[PDB]
Amino acid sequence: MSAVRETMDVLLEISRLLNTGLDMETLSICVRLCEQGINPEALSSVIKELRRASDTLKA
Amino acid sequence: EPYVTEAGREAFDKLYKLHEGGLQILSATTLQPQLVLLEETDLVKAVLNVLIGVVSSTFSYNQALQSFAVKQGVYISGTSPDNVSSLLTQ
Amino acid sequence: LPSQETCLVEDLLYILIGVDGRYISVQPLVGRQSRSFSVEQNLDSSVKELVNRILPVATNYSTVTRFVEENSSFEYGQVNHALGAAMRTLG
Amino acid sequence: PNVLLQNLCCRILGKGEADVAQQFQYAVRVIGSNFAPTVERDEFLVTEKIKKEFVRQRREADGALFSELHRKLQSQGVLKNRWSILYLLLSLSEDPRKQPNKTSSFAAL
Repeated sequence: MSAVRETMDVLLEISRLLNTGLDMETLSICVRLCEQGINPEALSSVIKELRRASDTLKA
Repeated sequence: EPYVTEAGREAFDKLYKLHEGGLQILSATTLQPQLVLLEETDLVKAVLNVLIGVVSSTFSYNQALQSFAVKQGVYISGTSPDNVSSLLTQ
Repeated sequence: LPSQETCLVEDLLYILIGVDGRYISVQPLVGRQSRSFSVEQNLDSSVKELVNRILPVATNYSTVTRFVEENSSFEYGQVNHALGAAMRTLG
Repeated sequence: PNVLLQNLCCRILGKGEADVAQQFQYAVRVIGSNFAPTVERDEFLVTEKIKKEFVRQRREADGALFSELHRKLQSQGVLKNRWSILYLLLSLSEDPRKQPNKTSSFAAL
């Protein structure tokens, strides 16, 4: 839990430099998903499809 | 409306509970840590006692170190976000 | 909780005197050579450690009152008959 | 996995806790089709793709920084799940030049 706090501060630096565009709460969900095991291709594919979908729904 | 800064304590509290939760999922323990009510005026009386060396309901005296032990969780800690959990130990 | 403190300060005041309290009961060991006070159990452990540290001063009190009431129980012209009657002046 | 995938569906849309049903069932179907990847593990190879990409978008400084951050990352705690994490950030990498057209006018079609 001490551990859990430190990792996220360094991780948030990469993601914001690299342009990813995930807030804190969501960035925690993916780390859970990857630890419980997921194909990497699926995870990127959903995130991209949900994002494209969300912007149209709103507008 | 107000943002958190203006919005008093409650808004900050709701935020702290939401933020901690976010971290709390990856860590697995018997039962997750939760808040157990004390008020801010009830904390200043449990600390009035620990200066003379008497236990309250946040302090458990340990004979093995001859020292006192506060709650380590997300136990209410005032309205501060687990800051009194380290400050009260000093 | 504050009402249970106002129970304590008065019960405490009575056992200095060697009079059996209301919620601090006295078990006589041999007729009160040393008084084993039984103070009421916790509900709040805060007031519990404060009354626990007060009843030993009354344990030290029971030893001199057992002895100075025993020099009257053994009346003789001796140096103890004046010694303990002067401690009654202190008590 | 269900409580986690779901919470992702609520947050991404920023709204809806059963109004995201369509998106959930959809995510579940997608995950339920079996992808196979091009390269599985090796820390060095994924790290390298991210370095080359850095140079390519003209964010050379940042690319320099990312290497410090990568080493740092191991020391705050060792990951077994890194390739997949580092990939996800890769696929979401963007260029600092240009916009992707309108996607707020695209809804009307």
